[PDB]
Amino acid sequence: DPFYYDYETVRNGGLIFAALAFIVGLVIILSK
Amino acid sequence: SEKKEFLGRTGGSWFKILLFYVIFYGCLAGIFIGTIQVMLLTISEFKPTYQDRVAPPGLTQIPQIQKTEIAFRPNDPKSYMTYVDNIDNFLKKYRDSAQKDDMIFEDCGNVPSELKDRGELNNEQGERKVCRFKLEWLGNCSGINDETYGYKDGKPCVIIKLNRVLGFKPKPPKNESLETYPVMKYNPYVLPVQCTGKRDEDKEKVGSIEYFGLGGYPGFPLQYYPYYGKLLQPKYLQPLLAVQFTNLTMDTEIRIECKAYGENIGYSEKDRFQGRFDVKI
Amino acid sequence: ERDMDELKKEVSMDDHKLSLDELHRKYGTDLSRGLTTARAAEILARDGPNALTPPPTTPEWVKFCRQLFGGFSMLLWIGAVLCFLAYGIQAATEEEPQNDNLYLGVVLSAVVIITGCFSYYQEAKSSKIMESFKNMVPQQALVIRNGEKMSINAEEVVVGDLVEVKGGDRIPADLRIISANGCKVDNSSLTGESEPQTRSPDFTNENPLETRNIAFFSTNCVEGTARGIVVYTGDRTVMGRIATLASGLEGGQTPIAAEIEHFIHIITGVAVFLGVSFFILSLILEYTWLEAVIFLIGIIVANVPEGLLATVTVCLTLTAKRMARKNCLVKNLEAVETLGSTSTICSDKTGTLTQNRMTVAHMWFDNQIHEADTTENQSGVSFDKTSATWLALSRIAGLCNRAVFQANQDNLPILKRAVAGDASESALLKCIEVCCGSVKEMRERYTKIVEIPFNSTNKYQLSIHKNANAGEPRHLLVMKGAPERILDRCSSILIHGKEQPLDEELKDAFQNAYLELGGLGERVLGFCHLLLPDEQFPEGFQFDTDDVNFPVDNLCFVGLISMIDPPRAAVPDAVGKCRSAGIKVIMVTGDHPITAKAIAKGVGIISEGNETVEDIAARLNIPVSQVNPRDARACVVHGSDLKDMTPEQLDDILKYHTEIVFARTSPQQKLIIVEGCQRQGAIVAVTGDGVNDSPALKKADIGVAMGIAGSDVSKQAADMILLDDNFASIVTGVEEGRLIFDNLKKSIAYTLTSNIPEITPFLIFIIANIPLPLGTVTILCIDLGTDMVPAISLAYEQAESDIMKRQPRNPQTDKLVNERLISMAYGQIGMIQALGGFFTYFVIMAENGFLPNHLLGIRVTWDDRWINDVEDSYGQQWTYEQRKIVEFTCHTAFFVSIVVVQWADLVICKTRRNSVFQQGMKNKILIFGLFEETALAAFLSYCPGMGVALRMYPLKPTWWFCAFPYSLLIFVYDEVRKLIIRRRPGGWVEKETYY
Ligand SMILES: C[C@@H]1O[C@@H](O[C@H]2C[C@@H](O)[C@]3(CO)[C@H]4[C@H](O)C[C@]5(C)[C@@H](C6=CC(=O)OC6)CC[C@]5(O)[C@@H]4CC[C@]3(O)C2)[C@H](O)[C@H](O)[C@H]1O
Ligand SMILES: CC(C)CCC[C@@H](C)[C@H]1CC[C@H]2[C@@H]3CC=C4C[C@@H](O)CC[C@]4(C)[C@H]3CC[C@]12C
Ligand SMILES: CC(C)CCC[C@@H](C)[C@H]1CC[C@H]2[C@@H]3CC=C4C[C@@H](O)CC[C@]4(C)[C@H]3CC[C@]12C
Ligand SMILES: [Mg+2]
Ligand SMILES: [Mg+2]
Ligand SMILES: [Mg+2]
Repeated sequence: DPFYYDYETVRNGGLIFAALAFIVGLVIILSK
Repeated sequence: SEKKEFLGRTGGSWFKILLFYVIFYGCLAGIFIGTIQVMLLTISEFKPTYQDRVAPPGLTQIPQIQKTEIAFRPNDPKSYMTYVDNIDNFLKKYRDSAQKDDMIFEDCGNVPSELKDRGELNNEQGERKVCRFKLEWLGNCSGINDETYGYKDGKPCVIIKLNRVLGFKPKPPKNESLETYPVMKYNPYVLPVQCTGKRDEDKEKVGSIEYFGLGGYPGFPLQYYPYYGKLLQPKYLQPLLAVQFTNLTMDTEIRIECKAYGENIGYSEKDRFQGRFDVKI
Repeated sequence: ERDMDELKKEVSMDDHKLSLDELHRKYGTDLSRGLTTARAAEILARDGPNALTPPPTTPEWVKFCRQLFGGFSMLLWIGAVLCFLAYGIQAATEEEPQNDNLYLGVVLSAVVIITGCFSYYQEAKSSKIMESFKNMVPQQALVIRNGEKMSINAEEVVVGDLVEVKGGDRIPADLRIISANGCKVDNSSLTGESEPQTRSPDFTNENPLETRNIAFFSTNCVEGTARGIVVYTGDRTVMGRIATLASGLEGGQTPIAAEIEHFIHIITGVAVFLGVSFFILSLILEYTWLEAVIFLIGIIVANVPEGLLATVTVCLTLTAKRMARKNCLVKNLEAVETLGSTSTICSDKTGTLTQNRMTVAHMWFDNQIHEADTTENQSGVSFDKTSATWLALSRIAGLCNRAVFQANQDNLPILKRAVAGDASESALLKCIEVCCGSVKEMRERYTKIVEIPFNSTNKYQLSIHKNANAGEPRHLLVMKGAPERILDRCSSILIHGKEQPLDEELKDAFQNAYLELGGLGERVLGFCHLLLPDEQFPEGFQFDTDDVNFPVDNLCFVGLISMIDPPRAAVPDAVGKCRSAGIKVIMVTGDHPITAKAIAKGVGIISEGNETVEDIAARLNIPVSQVNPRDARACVVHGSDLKDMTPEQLDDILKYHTEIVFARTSPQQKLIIVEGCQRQGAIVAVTGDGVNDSPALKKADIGVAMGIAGSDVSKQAADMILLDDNFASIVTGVEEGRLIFDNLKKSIAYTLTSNIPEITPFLIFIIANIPLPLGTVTILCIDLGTDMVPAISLAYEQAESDIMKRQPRNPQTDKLVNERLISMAYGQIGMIQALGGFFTYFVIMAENGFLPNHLLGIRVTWDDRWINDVEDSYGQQWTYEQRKIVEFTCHTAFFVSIVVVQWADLVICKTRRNSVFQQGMKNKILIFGLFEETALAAFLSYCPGMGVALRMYPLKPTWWFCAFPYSLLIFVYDEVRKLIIRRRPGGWVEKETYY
């Protein structure tokens, strides 16, 4: 059915990205 | 404000500035219209891109109220004029004289029948025909001339209608159905509806229920589905189901919930009109 | 009290000139026996103890309220009150704002409260670290009562009782000196006089400040001993009046806060313009006065930049953190920037510009002048010590002194180590200790027999010792004293180890040498010795100070020793950098003119090649009144003339002279000079040490005191303090203050760019009657939600060019937030941002079945809760919560899109002029700003239960890329704008846009 959209995969992708970019930015702030 | 030579504040170069903003905002406007135009180029003429939002179709009433409540005097004409006129303008589209054309209209079963599939989503075949719906299918509520005619005047009556969703093919509950309450046996070919005073808890319930369906059948015929859209099927007549309350307590307000049952049907606790129905009377 | 502070701004007067007869006839005292114990105990309880009334400012922690108001927190306050009022009006029916407007007002309130909390915590932290620095050691006065000397607590000293002071002792109260022996008091802090002034019973100068018969409170006595009757006690003393005056002046509004006020007036201006024009417009169509008022409030409040308080306060706090890292501490949070706007610096000389330590500079050997090493670390050049004349001179200077290295100085450097003795004696002692070796065994080598301390008259100091050499057991005599008098008492001259008579050629060579070193600003002391005819004065002859045993004339004059207090190491460079910044440097001092001008030339306040009126008159051999003052670029104003000066004269002096030095100036006159500088309409920074700078440092647009070598009063009256006593920090200050300004603009601009795409959704919502594109929650998740970190990171931007090259900003002309800036943020960039947002909006709705042209006029039925059949363009029927969910999904993507355009806006705001390819992405906090921002937005959208909580729903992938071309457009547009601005600095794009 066209009436089923997968919101959970999209969601997972969003959150995973969030973690990645956040920790990457943390890597950027700390220059050693 | 003004001195030589400036208009408040500095008015010498105003031509340059205002010209700049005309050209500027002009470019911005043109750009926006462009993006919006390509966006509109990506949208289909037949089917919408995302149908997932309306997926649990809702149940609606003919006299849509301020808030879910029919409260009127059985005596005063001016009391129910609102409701009455609403039902009049609602069923004005369903008259036997309203559908003359055998060209754009189709006379379908006097009895609930199997779903009607016409071609595909595309324009390959021409504009699709639409099944006829006689007002006689609802007895004692707005049937032709004789009676009611006060539209619930002696005792309350309201027609329930299913929301329209493109390509939706309603799936009635199985014949194995779990406690669906008194219902008839024609279940394969129709989407059923049943009404009670309060849903899962103790009730104030006082009522007597009379249903008028297609062929005297409490539910929507599948033969009117799927709906092919405003473009392919303009002047499309969706099924209607009349429900009359004969015995009620007059001067006390009670609530009524009507639920439609099926596999294609679902309900939201947050959206009280989604999959189900609520009216105070 | 106005009359009080009118009497405190006037210079003092006294009874100081009297016969001791009339002195104790007036005071009712005995000169020798002081007063009776009962009388002292009577006067002590009559008025008050001897001490200053503790500073009148002791604000209770209720002073918290001060940080909760200001000028901006007021704007947020009325914003909140308008919010709550709007909710009150919205109680007219059943209403949603329970999740909208009440939350908005409460949020505004929370922002003000928290901001005030933070700023107050910073200022209070500064207060604490300032409290820790207070070390007050009780110093008991030595009084004399009923003929007996009793040392009692200083606070128990009364008026008109005999007090004795000794070497090192601090003066208890204001005294009239009845008697003195070799007494040099240190007035450096109070009157600004560098060298210790002799104190005598005799009346010298009419002005009680420069006269010798008065000793002053808080002054330490350098050397000798003295006796005096107390004229003044407690708050009635001189520095007490100075302190009560300094405590009773006003700070004045900081330029930064004023700019904030102007800015607020602008923002509220467009707020009420939009609000009113749109109120009228809304009434023109349909909506009743209720709805109309609601719209008015909605708009005016929407125009309020909620997070800008937080961001600005944080910014100021950050720069303040760096200032603290450099050990430059600012009492006030907004006084950090002021330096950058300063077009004139009035600095005091001794204690500020100088190390305030008397040191040997030049010496005189064989009719030749040789410069010693005057640096603190001894990094300069040493003279030639092989000469025997140097040996003799060094022995003379070392052998006659009262100077003694105190007990605990061993490891310390010979310069910075402490010495008990006079100024001159200290400098001499240190110099001889470093250059010629140890003065311990060398001073005890020769045994002192009978010495004459420096006399009240003629001030000649002589001593005579035995001989430590092998060949000649003659009696050695040594004397030091003023060059002229010792010239009178001398005949023979010593050259290269062999004597001679005096010939007028080399005698006048000596004279002109003395006038050269004296004119150089240094104080010169003549040194002589005479070996004695041991035949006439045998080895057993005991001679006393009663009569003349030794031939006081026909001595052997050796050479001259001159001395001065050097500037601090970082001072000349600092002054140079200040003059390079376009800042006018004016020395203001109460010192003597001869030393003042010299120091001024040393530090670069008066440059090489510039001549004062007196210099021109000196070179051309014409009367001083002849030459044209217009031809004189530099000027030294005697304090004597300043008292007779009118405002026009001071204005002319300050206008027509580039290099200005005010000498012999009283504290009130310093205040008058500062005020005179402010009359020109120019921002003023003042730097000082002692209490004489207390009225100036207070009145100045910004005061700067010295942590260690500065007094307490001027430390209280200062808006800024230097803990390490590094003058160079001032430069850093005017650097820092000049940078933080630019960044601020950027910061502000950024948030103000957000308001256009924030406000317009609710605008056209009313106009085109479309479903609401942008909710309240989203907007809060933008102003306070996301843009915060980038806006803060915009403070870590560096200089786009050399900031110390450009002239100081003009307060009238150059503005923080000005028409150009609004023309940019609201006018251009923000509009593109809005277009991007509405684009995304239409994308989402059109993809879900609702076409844009259909969306017009729908909201009436759309916001209706009870219409559950709502036809899209396709003919489908939508219930309430379904289409509302869609709308809420439109909110989130609108929010994300705002973030997306705020990317480009952030990058382009990073630089006002330079292209981004130049200034570079080198700011890291900015990068993390971006990453954190995006991650936060994505989190908000995709976090579970956020559709229940904030009603933010996950976005389909494609949604994200709808705002991209608009952001790119923003970047390209501002980049080519910042191209053309660079290429054409006429300029139209420069005049209209550049902010
Ligand atoms: C069609 C119209 O809209 C409905 O309410 C409207 C008025 C009012 O209620 C509000 C909520 O109070 C307004 C409020 O005024 C001002 C805001 C807080 C303001 C902001 C300031 C800021 O900083 O950020 C944003 C801009 C819009 C705003 O965000 C909300 C948006 C939701 C809305 O609800 C819309 C009712 O149905 C009304 O009856 C009907 O006339
Ligand atoms: C960081 C700067 C330079 C911008 C460049 C990165 C952009 C193009 C990236 C970073 C954030 C990304 C998103 C993270 C969230 C996901 C959810 C997923 O279900 C669809 C794709 C989507 C929506 C991503 C699309 C690409 C995105 C918009
Ligand atoms: C010249 C470059 C930089 C861009 C040119 C502008 C046009 C042609 C581009 C820019 C942004 C683009 C859109 C971004 C969003 C998508 C959403 C998707 O559901 C349909 C197509 C659509 C709508 C794109 C079509 C083309 C578009 C409108
Ligand atoms: Mg101040
Ligand atoms: Mg000083
Ligand atoms: Mg805002």
